[PDB]
Amino acid sequence: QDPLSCYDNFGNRDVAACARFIDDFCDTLTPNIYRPRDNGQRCYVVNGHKCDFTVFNTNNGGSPIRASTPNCKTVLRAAANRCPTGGRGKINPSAPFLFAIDPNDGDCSTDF
Amino acid sequence: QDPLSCYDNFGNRDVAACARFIDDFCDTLTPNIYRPRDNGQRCYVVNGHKCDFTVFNTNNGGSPIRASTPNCKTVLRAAANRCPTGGRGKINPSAPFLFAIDPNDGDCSTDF
Repeated sequence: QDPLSCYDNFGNRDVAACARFIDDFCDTLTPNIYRPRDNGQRCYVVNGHKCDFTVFNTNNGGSPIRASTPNCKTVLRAAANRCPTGGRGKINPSAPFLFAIDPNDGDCSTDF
Repeated sequence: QDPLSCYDNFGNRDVAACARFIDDFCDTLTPNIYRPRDNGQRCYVVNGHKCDFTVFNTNNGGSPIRASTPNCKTVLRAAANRCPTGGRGKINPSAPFLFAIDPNDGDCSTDF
């Protein structure tokens, strides 16, 4: 977990309710192959709000690649333990994938 | 493909550039088990815009379930063929999953 950055302190929702979904998100979305600058996401409903998870290939070019399941868990657990309103990061500075865990208002039915 | 509804969103791009991702999206995200009211999404870069795909469990309750891979493809191909700016639908009005294909401006790095 380096870099590891927290979202700001203005959010209304706590990340602790989202930690329960880290394993499911990492297990299901990391085996996919992602093109450079593409992402995969999942949305989970909890406590009248939602938890938005992202895996993002930060590479600008090169081959489409799959992500690391254990690295996803290490990063997102660190974010959940260190960032009360959620956060994002990579396993190490050179790693291609960024992972994010984001508690948000709303639900998983909107914007499509 | 009923309902099958085209988007009206101002400035949407042409869905034709996004059709290439239908099989990848459906193959990768439909086998996951989704709780009622949860979703999975992918964002794909193309032609300086992006393509936002969604699979959404419309059920309010009941056991968490995976989605149909062929139905995902049938619905999204119908959207790509009938809706120049993309759209959304289900295989039939009672089916649990809604699938969407949304060609629109931006990139896959926003909001996380």
